[PDB]
Amino acid sequence: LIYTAGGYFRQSLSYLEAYNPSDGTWLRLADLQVPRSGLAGCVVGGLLYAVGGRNNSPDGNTDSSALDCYNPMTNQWSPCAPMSVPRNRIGVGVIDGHIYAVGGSHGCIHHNSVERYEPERDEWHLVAPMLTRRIGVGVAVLNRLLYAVGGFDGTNRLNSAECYYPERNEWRMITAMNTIRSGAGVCVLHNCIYAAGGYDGQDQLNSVERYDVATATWTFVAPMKHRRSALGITVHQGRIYVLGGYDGHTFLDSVECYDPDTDTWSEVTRMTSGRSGVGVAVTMEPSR
Repeated sequence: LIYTAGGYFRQSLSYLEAYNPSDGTWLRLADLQVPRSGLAGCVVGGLLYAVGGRNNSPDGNTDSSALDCYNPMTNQWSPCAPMSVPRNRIGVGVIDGHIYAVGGSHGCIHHNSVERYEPERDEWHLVAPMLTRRIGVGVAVLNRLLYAVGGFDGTNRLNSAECYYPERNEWRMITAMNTIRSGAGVCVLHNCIYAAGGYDGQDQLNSVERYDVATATWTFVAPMKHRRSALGITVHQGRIYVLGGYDGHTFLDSVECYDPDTDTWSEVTRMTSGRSGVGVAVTMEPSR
């Protein structure tokens, strides 16, 4: 199933819901312990992690350093050790069973720092910081290298991208995207990095471009039906899914699906309520 955690609909949401692309159903699961938007989701060892974010609430607002883990076999959340700093609008990626937390904001601080979680020790450790401060950064892993794509440095939105080598502990700039994007959905499909949608400081975007490492080139592909920033994104059975987001007017419930064999997007479902800033990942369905 496609799990979506948290999000924003005028307050940090707690929803954890899972979409069955076969059934069409949305399954409503255990709430996050704390409402959070701007978080990321990922899966390690079959467990779903919710990382960072911010609790926007009618009584206060606080960025989050939390890491929490959801087990589909118990339908229970458990806390993990937190990150060194709160990271709203974070990006994450998984290499070798470790979670890399990238960028994000804490109040006025626009992070370039990066840190790594080891589930088997429940420990975070800082690694080399990015060349660039990036809030709303998109993150993907391809051939065990970590890519940070786009974002917002506090002043400018970014089309730059850079690549982290885990065993050299160093970041190297790569070719920039065609389009400036913060809050894009970035994922890896087949053998390439996709960056979908986002915000360039003027418009929400529906364009989608993909990076080929062999040619070190970004190429524009089939754009989405709906412009959207702060969308969620994941890959399920060889297809990209994009969830919700904000189009400048509305918090969308639209979910679109990219078929790479035909280069086409189609709308496949609606979330139960519109929201932006979700964490999304794919794992084995929960135990009836």
